Amino acid sequence: APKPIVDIDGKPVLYGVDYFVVSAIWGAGGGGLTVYGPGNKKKCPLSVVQDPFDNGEPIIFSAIKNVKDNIVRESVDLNVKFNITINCNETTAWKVDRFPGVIGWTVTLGGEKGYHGFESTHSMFKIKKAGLPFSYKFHFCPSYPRTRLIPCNNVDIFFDKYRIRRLILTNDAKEFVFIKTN
Ligand SMILES: *[C@@H]1O[C@H](CO)[C@@H](O)[C@H](O)[C@H]1NC(C)=O
Repeated sequence: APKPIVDIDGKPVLYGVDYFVVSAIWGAGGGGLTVYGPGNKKKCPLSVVQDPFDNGEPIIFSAIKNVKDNIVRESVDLNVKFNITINCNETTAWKVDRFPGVIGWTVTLGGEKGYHGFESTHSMFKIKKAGLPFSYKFHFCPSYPRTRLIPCNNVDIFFDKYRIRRLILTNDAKEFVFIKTN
């Protein structure tokens, strides 16, 4: 069985609980994760973005397959959602889709929970161990049947026209740690 994902406190990461996913670097490399709009006067939709400093918002993973002990493990497809209140017309769940004013594939909101058919597989991400102490990365390669349209790849950050930090799929990858919210 894939080694378990661990929070900064060395305790296992679980489904159903709030975490902050924060840059694994201290005193640098940005803060944790939030959402944000086009930067165009346009308010919506929201894309997942890294806060330059603060821990950002609480995040909840949820299993694609029932997990007995409820522990998040390496390289397993899972859903991510922010636990928060948003003003847009979409769910808080993460997915990969195109985003306005951003070239490529952006991690945005409006994702699906569970697997049913292809579309749902855009909301499946895997976490995998990374280089730095306590670090993990988000990798996208759903293990469920999907179309060829979205390339398997790592998530990193991108500074777009407005100097905002988007999440996108790209060769390189960002290294985060998980911190229990409470
Ligand atoms: C999500 O946030 C609410 C408060 O808005 C809180 O009551 C709850 O504990 C959090 N987590 C889950 C899993 O609902």
